[PDB]
Amino acid sequence: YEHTAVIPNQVGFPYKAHVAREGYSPLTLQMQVVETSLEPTLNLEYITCDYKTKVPSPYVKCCGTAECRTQDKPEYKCAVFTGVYPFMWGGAYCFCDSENTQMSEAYVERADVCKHDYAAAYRAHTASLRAKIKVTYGTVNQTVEAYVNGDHAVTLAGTKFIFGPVSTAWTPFDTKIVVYKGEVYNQDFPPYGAGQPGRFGDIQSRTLDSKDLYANTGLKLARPAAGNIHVPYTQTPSGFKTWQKDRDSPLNAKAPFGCTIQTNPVRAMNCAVGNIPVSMDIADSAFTRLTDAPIISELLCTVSTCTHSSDFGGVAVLSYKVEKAGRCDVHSHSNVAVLQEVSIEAEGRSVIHFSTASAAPSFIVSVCSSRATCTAKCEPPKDHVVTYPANHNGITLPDLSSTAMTWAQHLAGGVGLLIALAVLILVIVTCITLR
Amino acid sequence: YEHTAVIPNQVGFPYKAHVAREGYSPLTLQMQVVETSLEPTLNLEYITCDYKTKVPSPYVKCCGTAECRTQDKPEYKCAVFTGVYPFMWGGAYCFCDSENTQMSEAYVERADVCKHDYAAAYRAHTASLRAKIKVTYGTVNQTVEAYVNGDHAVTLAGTKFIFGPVSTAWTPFDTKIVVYKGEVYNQDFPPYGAGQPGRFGDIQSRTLDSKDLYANTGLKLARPAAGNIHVPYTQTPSGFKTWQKDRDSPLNAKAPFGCTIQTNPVRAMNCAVGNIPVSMDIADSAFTRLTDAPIISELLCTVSTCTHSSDFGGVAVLSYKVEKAGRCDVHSHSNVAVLQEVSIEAEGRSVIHFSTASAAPSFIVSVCSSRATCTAKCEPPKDHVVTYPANHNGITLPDLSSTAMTWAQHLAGGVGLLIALAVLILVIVTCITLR
Repeated sequence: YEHTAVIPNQVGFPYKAHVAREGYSPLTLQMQVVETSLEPTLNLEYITCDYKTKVPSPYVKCCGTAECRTQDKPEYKCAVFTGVYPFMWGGAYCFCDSENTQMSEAYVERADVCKHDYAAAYRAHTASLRAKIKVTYGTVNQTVEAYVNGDHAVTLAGTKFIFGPVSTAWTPFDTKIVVYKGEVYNQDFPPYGAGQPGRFGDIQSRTLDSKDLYANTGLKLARPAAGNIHVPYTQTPSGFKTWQKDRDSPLNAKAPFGCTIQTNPVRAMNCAVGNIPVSMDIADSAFTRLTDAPIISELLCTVSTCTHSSDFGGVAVLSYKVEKAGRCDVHSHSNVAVLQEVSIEAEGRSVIHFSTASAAPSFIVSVCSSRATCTAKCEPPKDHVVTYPANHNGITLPDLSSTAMTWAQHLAGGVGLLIALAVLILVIVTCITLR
Repeated sequence: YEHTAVIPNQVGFPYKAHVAREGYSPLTLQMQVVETSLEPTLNLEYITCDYKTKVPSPYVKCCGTAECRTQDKPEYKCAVFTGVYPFMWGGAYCFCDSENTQMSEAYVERADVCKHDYAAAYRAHTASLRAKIKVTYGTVNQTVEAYVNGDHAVTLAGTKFIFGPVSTAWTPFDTKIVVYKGEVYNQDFPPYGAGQPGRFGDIQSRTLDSKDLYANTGLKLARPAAGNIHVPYTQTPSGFKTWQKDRDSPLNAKAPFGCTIQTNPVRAMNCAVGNIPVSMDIADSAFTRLTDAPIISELLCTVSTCTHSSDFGGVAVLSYKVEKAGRCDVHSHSNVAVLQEVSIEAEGRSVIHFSTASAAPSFIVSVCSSRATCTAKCEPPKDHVVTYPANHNGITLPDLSSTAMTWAQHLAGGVGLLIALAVLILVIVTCITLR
């Protein structure tokens, strides 16, 4: 026999549904989710890391001028300076005093710590999500992991579960994210090869091995001092290690629905929005036919205590005449109060717990195939802050017959009444004035 | 100097456009596409292949009953049969005649030819397309491959081409396709684990190595014969090799626009719909200034011959007084007739070819910066079937002054006229009747 239902996506919450086949005793299932991942799809676009310069050992030859040659490496700049007269440690270096010339070169490369430390960019797309559900009934506790796009079945002892696709598939990401060591950000990074100096994305590369760079930090070469040997050097300072101290607040603090992150693969867990549908193919060796089905009649329910509040703070007893021992099943057929236990015991009186966030509930309950009702009046608790949430639907609406709005029909009927003598005493002379 | 244009997406077709800068001579470019791919994005969901059964060697022990054990493998079924008395080759097997018992088991696994022969499912999404364009002008023949999403530049000798994104990005695919060996189909396959026996998708698996199956073919075990040794066996026949003889017509025969397929990666080629935009960054060393620009005046164009038809079947001559030799450029500034050659020669008379699918064209043509007109009357060809297509826009509209509708103004003016004596001869007495 096959069935369909919907369950709310919120961790640690009971929900329950039926089958009522024909002939046989009823059967009540409960469904409860324990985990909910989420996963987008990525494709890399570039990386960045810190860099380092090199100034390899400038060249002097005296009374003979120069010429330097070009060569392939990113951001190579050579220069040529006339009229230099150094003065090294031992004495004066060489004496062809007026006509001396000197060259200089330097370049930029990646540092030695890039293959442990980098900050990469990415791009997002449509995403899929998977859940873990604990389902119990009959004589069996089981749990099951499942994809949520509507194609993946799974086998319990004879039964098939396939899940509805989604309510809606929005995500707490937009199209461009950037990931650096255990938290994800939300930037808008420059495209490629257009990083102006100083800010983020100053050194690019695709997949992190080698051979290709991009570097525009504005190298210029300056004139050396009067009577020394060094190489001067001028540069706007680096762009990576000026980002990781004056940064932002991360995305682990402005996530919308409690949606927590941890990422060697990027995820978003326990994210609590919406409904997930479920459908059911149920086997046949998990019912009871009629032989051990007890017959129960003249059911009468009362109440003794209630609060609102946030847990199982409503108690009720039951009265019934038995004929045979066994085990029946219980349910309340309305959305205003959910019960606690999944199977009452046999002969005598027995109690049931329930919770309801309303002033005056009324519903109909049925331990086995006979039905009954019982209603109550309620009062608020004296507290303000709890540590554990939400064990009711959250519907606080008035009933059709309460102390509160039994006042309502008297006033509306009362105001409905006094026009009624007014309407006809108009008319009773309205005929006679056509004499 | 920068420029923008649009070109029609149809293989083997000429199109041409200008720049007219200032001061310099004009310049005419032509653009022509030779190939057009298309490519969607995929993600695998399951596969299927043929299967095979195994019946490993049933067990007898006599005057001692049985018990078989369960074990983990897909679709394992064991049985137990009482009162069997076999009779093997040599004589009677064993003699504990009344109390004998016998067991049987069998299972299902994948065959030996799955890693050369399978049929997988997939899913489609948004797609991107790339083209190959031959562009020529000046003194240069070149071709260039290019992405069509508006981000990818490309370098000729100094110039930059970037292409407009798309007209629209529909595809000849819907969201679920299934691929088997060189042609793609269009099915609607069951989700996962819900394949009822006999039809497609009877054995599933994700990525094709091992360890996980799904199999529901309805194995049952039957009673062995009276006095033999075999294992009976009953099964609805396989689902894969009942699909590949009674199949469908494939998608290589109902593709919409001539869109042909071949697929180790899935593609769709030469697919002829729509327009693709183009923009232009043009260098400066590919013009002529004025020094070798000849001066041409008193241009006069006539005509001698035309057909409609499907190729270059209109010829015209040109007359002009020269002052210096060289090479000028030609163009017709309307959408009713496209020319053939890209640069006329210098001094004398010269001819130009053109094509036009209309009864009586009129347009304005300009070998260099002076302009002229020439019109003609035409007649249909005597043929019905050609082997090569479409060398005109395809606009067959009437002109503003033809033999055909010079008849039109006389009738409309004639009917416009005879009301005009009627209107005033009304009025001329309409005053005098207010005497």
